[PDB]
Amino acid sequence: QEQTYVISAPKIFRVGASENIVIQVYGYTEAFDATISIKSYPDKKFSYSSGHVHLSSENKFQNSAILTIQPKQLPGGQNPVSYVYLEVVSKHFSKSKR
Amino acid sequence: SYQSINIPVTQNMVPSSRLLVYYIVTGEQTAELVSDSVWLNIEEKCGNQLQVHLSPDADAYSPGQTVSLNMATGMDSWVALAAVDSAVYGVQRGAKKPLERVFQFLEKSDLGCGAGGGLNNANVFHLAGLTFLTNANADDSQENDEPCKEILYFPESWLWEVHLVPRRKQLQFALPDSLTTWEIQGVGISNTGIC
Amino acid sequence: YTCNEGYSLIGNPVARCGEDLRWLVGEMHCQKIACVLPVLMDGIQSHPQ
Amino acid sequence: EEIDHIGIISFPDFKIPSNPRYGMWTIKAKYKEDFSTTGTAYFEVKEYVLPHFSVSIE
Amino acid sequence: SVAVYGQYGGQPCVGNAFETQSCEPTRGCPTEEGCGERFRCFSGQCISKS
Repeated sequence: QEQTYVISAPKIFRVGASENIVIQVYGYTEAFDATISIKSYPDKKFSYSSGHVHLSSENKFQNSAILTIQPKQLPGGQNPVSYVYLEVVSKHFSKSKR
Repeated sequence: SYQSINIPVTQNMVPSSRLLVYYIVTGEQTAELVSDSVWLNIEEKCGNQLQVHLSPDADAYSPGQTVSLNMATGMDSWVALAAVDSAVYGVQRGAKKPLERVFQFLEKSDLGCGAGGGLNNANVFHLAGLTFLTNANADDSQENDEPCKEILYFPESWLWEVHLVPRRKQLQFALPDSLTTWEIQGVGISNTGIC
Repeated sequence: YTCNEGYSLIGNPVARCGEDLRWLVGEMHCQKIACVLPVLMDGIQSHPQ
Repeated sequence: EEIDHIGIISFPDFKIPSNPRYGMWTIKAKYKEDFSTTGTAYFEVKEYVLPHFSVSIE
Repeated sequence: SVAVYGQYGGQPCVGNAFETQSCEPTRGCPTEEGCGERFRCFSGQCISKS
């Protein structure tokens, strides 16, 4: 289990806030790219924001995306959105958390 | 041994910032995320460094005296001004100045609680106000948003206005006829924030 | 979007690159941040015009 | 309601009603459409005359 | 593959059925997920902490 990652994020996303999401990976030497994405929940269909991030020893395999949830893109109405998927996708891993 | 965190405490850090340090160690075969954090108390300071003063400085003025006022700033700014008589606050025992607590109120935005540390990596991140996705055998789903609450002419008012200060401005105006200490207070605003 | 100095953006500030490969825009417009002489009863003269 | 252009929302002057209930009034502020962001302030309405001097009891 | 199966005591095909080449990979090696809140057995299997 040498190849590993951490994506770290605010405990709670503020709507309309510009939120800076940072990623570190370990046990990698070939430079590779990942995308960190904010997607509708549970269906993951609509994407509120996405950030391509490149990882290399040139970055010491560290980077961040600035991602935001513009308030009109939420469906709104009587039931406001309580939860949203944060996602990361790469050649090596894919994960999402509510 | 490791490079220290040698960094400028830039203006964005005021009034408070939190430092979290972390690594993953692969162990023999199983990774572990190791982290620690500390609350860093920062000097309360404005980004505009805005200052306001009476250019004809005097210990006391006479009623109706014409005066000049200067607003000076490190950058171009809006400023609101207002004047209020001190007997007004004298009316109510324990009256509050409306711009009191502004930094402590801004601090209520901070998602963390406690001064740092934690029972665990997950606990460290949660108390730091973060969450994390990792395969390194830890998850923040162990914890929840508990209510953590640990401790770390004779007008009454005039000059109620807003002005642009293109780095500098000068105003000229007449005092009222009342006798008192007038408290003149103002708030600078720009894309650099409040002062 | 953001409007020039002395302006502000009205409507939804946001545009999106749609799957049509073209910009959707939020019906937005830049209002100038200024007053104007209102419809006075008799067009009364303004001295610092 | 008022529209901000500066960060400084100079609302119209609120005329106190012609017969108020005396005591602690409250002002609440919200962004109209899309945020909670609820601000609050209090003010007291009373028949009073300004004190002519402070008494401080220590 | 075998083109003709040996039969009735005829000789089996000699040598290996496979060969290997080095490449430059187009695809990344998938990483393990962790155990998260689950206990991790040394092999990497996960079980309930209970």
